[PDB]
Amino acid sequence: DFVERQQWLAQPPQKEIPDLELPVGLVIALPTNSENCSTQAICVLRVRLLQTYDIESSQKCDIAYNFLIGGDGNVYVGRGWNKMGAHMNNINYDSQSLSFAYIGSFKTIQPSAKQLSVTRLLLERGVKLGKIAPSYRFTASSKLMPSVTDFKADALYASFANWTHWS
Ligand SMILES: *[C@@H]1O[C@H](CO)[C@@H](O)[C@H](O)[C@H]1NC(C)=O
Repeated sequence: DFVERQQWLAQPPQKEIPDLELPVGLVIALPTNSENCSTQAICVLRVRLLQTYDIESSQKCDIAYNFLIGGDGNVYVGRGWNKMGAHMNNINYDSQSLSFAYIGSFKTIQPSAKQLSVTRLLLERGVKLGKIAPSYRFTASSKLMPSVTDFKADALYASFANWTHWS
């Protein structure tokens, strides 16, 4: 199940956001670099903070990510399936991918069992809906942009290392 924008009380995007070419062959994991969360109520708060941060501080039109995965094993909708994320700050990457952002800092600490499980369910749901190509790669944002320090999670990316679609 998905906590939708209207369920976590998302601000509207400060401007219109371009649509994404579907289906997408690349799915990109990123750390949110905020505190993590165990329940839906605290996760709701986290997501609202990141939207506010992304708009006020980072100067994006909206929360950067397509989806956010909380430590409670829930999926929080940022821009969603059909809008273009701003995760890589690079039009070439962002126009050909989806971002799954993991609520937390994961240089050392691991994502929870639930964070990993729902990732699988989410990738599956995306293939069924025709948002993700069956031949997709799931990969690390630090691999795509090695000099960007905001993408280094490392303990997050190790958890996916031996998944089949992982690169
Ligand atoms: C969140 O991170 C803390 C470390 O600050 C850890 O002890 C805790 O178990 C984590 N909780 C979840 C659900 O990820």
